[PDB]
Amino acid sequence: DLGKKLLEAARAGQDDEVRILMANGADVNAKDEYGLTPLYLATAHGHLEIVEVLLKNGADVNAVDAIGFTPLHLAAFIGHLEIAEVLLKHGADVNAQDKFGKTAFDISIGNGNEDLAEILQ
Amino acid sequence: DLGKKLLEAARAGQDDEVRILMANGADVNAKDEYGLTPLYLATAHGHLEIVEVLLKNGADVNAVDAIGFTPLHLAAFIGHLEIAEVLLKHGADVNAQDKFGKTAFDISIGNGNEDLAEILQKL
Amino acid sequence: CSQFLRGQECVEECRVLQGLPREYVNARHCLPCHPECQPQDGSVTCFGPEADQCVACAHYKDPPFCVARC
Amino acid sequence: CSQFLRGQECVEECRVLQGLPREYVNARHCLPCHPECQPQDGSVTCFGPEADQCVACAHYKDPPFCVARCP
Repeated sequence: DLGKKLLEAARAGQDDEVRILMANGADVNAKDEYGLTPLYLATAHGHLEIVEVLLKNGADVNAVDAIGFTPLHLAAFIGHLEIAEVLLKHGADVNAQDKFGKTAFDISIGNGNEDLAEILQ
Repeated sequence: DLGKKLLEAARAGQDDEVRILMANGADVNAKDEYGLTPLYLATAHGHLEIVEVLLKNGADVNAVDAIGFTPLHLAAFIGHLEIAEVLLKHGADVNAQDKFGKTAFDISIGNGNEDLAEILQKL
Repeated sequence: CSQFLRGQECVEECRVLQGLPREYVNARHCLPCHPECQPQDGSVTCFGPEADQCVACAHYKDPPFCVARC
Repeated sequence: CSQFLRGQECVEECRVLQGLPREYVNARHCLPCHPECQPQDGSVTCFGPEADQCVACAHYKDPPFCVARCP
């Protein structure tokens, strides 16, 4: 029950909701309909403060999606500089590879995201 | 005379014609009707050997096109790694900016060439 | 615009994990995946605009391209 | 294909300084400029596929975009 609400809150940028669910013992690493976690979804949707909270409550910073994208991969794909930096400060595996051998850096260059690439060098 | 011939030769990818025209003293930095330069045309059309020859003969590596692209800029744009390397060995200003203030490295990131970007980044 | 561009429209996010057509992002632009890319549910759908850049194919494969008719 | 990809065709080179429609290159793929970019002669035409990535507008500029018409 609580896990579905957390996943949604992470998609929708509902930080007050994320906070109250964590406060009521919601699974910070709950997997959704497709095996994705709150942290990944918050990254996908650019919700910085939410990734901050999820991390402080022990979200798995290197959790992996269908093709082995970690949240850092996704941040690099999209162009989320700040979220990516937060991810780094909290133990994002800077060398992790997806099922194609691509690292976050690879992907930042693929998607023309210069500043991202620049903090992953 | 020899200028237009050298330009057409660089454009079309004719190594021998280029070496000859250089020998007969063609202007290595001749300009075409658009202000372009043999070195530039050679990089555009992906002619490594010709680029190398033009460079051995004192081609200006900092010739700029209509928006301030140097040959290195264009190499980054197209993603010609080997030509970019050859231009770096021969004095290419890596900090040079086009009219929008972009360097070859910026251009490389837009082209998405990881190896060229890498080479340029470490500068 | 300080968020993302979809054409000239300024948008909060691109369609990387949901929504149709699916999108890749390049220098803060939302751009479409090739129409032969199969929309993915546990990851992005593509890496660029072309048919050799899909994660999986909507129809027939023909390495390295996803195509409508083999 | 060791050359440049245009769709499926393996081509010797993309249309960066000549040919129509002009193209920018990404990951060895030839990709089209936005239709509102003015094709350039002494330069490339775009740096990406969108109307805010042209070098010069075919028609009107509505900063930062090239547009067929103003509103």
